[PDB]
Amino acid sequence: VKLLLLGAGESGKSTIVKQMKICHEAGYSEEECKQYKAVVYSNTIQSIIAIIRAMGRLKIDFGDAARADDARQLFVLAAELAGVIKRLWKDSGVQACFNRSREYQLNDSAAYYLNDLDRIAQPNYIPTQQDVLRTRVKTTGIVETHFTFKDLHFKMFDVGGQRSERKKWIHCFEGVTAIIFCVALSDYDLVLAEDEEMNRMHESMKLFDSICNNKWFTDTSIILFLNKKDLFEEKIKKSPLTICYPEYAGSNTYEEAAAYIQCQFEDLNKRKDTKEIYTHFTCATDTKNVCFVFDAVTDVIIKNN
Ligand SMILES: Nc1nc2c(ncn2[C@@H]2O[C@H](COP(=O)(O)OP(=O)(O)O)[C@@H](O)[C@H]2O)c(=O)[nH]1
Ligand code: ALF
Ligand SMILES: [Mg+2]
Repeated sequence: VKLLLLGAGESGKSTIVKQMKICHEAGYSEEECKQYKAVVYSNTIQSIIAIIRAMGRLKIDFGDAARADDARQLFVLAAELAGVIKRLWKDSGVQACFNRSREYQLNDSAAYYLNDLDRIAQPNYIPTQQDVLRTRVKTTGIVETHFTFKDLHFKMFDVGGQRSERKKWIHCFEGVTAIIFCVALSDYDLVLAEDEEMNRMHESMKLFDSICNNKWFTDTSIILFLNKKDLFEEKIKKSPLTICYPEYAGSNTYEEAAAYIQCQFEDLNKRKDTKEIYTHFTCATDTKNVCFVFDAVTDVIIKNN
């Protein structure tokens, strides 16, 4: 079996791969985690530094004037760093800005790491499976991973999903059993990182429409993962799906919006009466899910194949 993990930038592709090693292989060894210790430490800082650079751009102020020394020592250091980062994370000014995160770029896992700060900052800190799932590394190029399942030799190819990487795709097309197209549900109200005047989700719909109907997959199963449902569930509550879809006349319910974004995506499907779209909703950082949905994923291919 040959699967292709296609999607836009930060849609969750790489986080779905990590989940394959956890459901089908023994989930990350204590040293295999320690290897991501530096990346965690790195995501955390970049996360906090992003907020502080954001406040000054949006002209937001702190809550206490003691954030000068903290945010200043934070840039100089670039172990008191922990406390320094801690104090910052609390401050009303910081938090107030963290909400308007949509207006700029912030690591999805930012809240995660900074909330588990004390644990993460302990000398003998050995990152957990989840900590490794949460990490952020821009994928550049093509990463291959082979593994077995219900007897099939799976060869999963995970590529970078960005305007600059989307060209390296054509060579991993011919032999391809099925592909998983990951969509970040929470991208409805954000804009591209390569173009500021491009709704992150419309970009995904352009890509999906392109892949979904590309002739090289007339017989390749198309799986749609509407990833980041957990972040989507927290964002419609304070943001209108109208920002992405002006025609959207339904309610601001995680359930209705989600059943619009879905329909939106599947309607782009040509080869319509001769091809089905297997849509799911996922939370890539939740092993329970990724395997429950993947369990169905393998099953559908077993039917179709
Ligand atoms: N909260 C949450 N974060 C996610 C989810 N899927 C991925 N992420 C995080 O989003 C970031 C980007 O995902 P990644 O898989 O590296 O991107 P891709 O490889 O470009 O598709 C990583 O830091 C992930 O931990 C999800 O369903 N929920
Ligand atoms: F943004 Al990517 F893999 F598509 F890190
Ligand atoms: Mg990647």
